[PDB]
Amino acid sequence: RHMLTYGAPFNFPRWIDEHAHLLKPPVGNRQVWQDSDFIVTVVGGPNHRTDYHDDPLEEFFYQLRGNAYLNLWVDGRRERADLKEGDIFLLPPHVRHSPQRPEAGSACLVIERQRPAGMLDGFEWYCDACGHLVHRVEVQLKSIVTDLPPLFESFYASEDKRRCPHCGQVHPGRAA
Amino acid sequence: RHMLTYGAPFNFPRWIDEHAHLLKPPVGNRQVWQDSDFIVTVVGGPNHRTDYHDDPLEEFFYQLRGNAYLNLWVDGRRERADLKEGDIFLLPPHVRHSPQRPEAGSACLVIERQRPAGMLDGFEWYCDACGHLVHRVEVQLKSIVTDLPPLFESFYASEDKRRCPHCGQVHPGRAA
Ligand SMILES: N=C1C(C(=O)O)=CC=CO[C@H]1O
Ligand SMILES: N=C1C(C(=O)O)=CC=CO[C@H]1O
Ligand SMILES: [Fe+2]
Ligand SMILES: [Fe+2]
Ligand SMILES: [Fe+3]
Ligand SMILES: [Fe+3]
Ligand SMILES: [O-]
Ligand SMILES: [O-]
Repeated sequence: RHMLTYGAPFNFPRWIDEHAHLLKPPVGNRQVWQDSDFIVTVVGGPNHRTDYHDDPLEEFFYQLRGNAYLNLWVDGRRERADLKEGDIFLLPPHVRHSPQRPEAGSACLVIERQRPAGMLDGFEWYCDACGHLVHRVEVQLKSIVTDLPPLFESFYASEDKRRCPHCGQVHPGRAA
Repeated sequence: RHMLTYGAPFNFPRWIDEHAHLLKPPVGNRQVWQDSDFIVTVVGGPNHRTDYHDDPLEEFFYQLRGNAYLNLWVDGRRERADLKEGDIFLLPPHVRHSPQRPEAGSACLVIERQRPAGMLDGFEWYCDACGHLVHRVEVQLKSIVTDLPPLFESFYASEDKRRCPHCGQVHPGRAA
């Protein structure tokens, strides 16, 4: 049997307007369709964050409204990829990325794939003093809204998780 | 090693403008990045076509400029999904769809996944008189620009492939 499981086409700019109040703290983002293989999200702002995501699959970005940027590790060095309003970008698997979204009213279309069982996501923090990895957690990712907060929260709550194994500096946690 | 395999972010509306001359007959569409798992295409117009695509994976559409529509089979009946300017839409696997793009200067972002070996695409034509399937070809799809034309062309060239097995009507081929 063949039906439109994810419903009919609809106007995207009006959808974003109607969901603006989720596109800001404390929720910040909203998945468009549920139970699909393509995970299609709109991400708003402001939001800053200190974690780097290690995604085993690609991520597509289209910065529809306002500006944002990705903090990256590429070739072993910190780098910044700007997502200016109107930019698209395709992130290869496993490139560590920390999205920074300073602007209220911004909106970024992000498209990712459901990860199959056994294909784990990583979330990493790095030492601001020496660049060493401080902590990494791997998760079988099923839902961004519900599987990521307890993970981030347990990092911020633990001086041990935040302690750099190389230089001893305790990572600040949330605001950095 | 981690590098930006698909390059830096770039402005999408300017990209579309610079490629407009491919976004019209006879080429009509243009893939954004090569060798990626996400196949990201912009599709222009005008183009009409008589084949229905049976994609084993989902397809995402965002009709950025102008209007288009999909002829579908849903629940056993012909249906039309309009892609009005600004619409997004997620097509479930295996829903038969025939994109119609009447407008010059239109532009639709379409995102699909590379199919793994063994996961075949289908291209089907149906009888305008009785609705029966006339012909189906399955392909291991590697490149839309190069694997689809010889397939369509061999249908248009064969009265036998075009002959409805139920009512005997010969399908018109290209213009229908
Ligand atoms: N890239 C993602 C972000 C973001 O702010 O860009 C938030 C939630 C969607 O998917 C992420 O991997
Ligand atoms: N949907 C597709 C189309 C289209 O015109 O919509 C053309 C080439 C890209 O991917 C197709 O499956
Ligand atoms: Fe350190
Ligand atoms: Fe027929
Ligand atoms: Fe990510
Ligand atoms: Fe298709
Ligand atoms: O991310
Ligand atoms: O298609």
